[PDB]
Amino acid sequence: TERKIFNRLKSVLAEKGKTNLWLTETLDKNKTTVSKWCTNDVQPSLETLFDIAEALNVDVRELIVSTK
Amino acid sequence: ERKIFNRLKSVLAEKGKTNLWLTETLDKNKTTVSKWCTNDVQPSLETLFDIAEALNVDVRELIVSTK
Repeated sequence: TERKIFNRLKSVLAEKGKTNLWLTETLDKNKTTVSKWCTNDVQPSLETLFDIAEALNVDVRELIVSTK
Repeated sequence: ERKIFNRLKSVLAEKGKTNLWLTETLDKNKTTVSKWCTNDVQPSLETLFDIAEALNVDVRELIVSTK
């Protein structure tokens, strides 16, 4: 696969009015870890995605790009 | 205390495919695929995308919905 884009965290954070700093603090994470999620450089684990979804109050499915 | 994160077993059943089919299609080990199906170990998000492509399903369907 040539796919580079797997998550849409950056978009969901924008929809919800939350910053990378907010997510970083809320989840007790390191700043670079969160940054690389948002740029699709490093993907969160599926368990982490559920934690993100809970923090943001969105269906976890919305954090992933559709392949329909 | 969530234990169930994926719907792989359910989607395989929907699509009429077996674990063995997935192991051969993706070149993975049986026990690895089994552990995904039983929600004992989760695949990476990238591997989830590979599984979705193999199954011709929206990757989102592989994950338990939280709303």
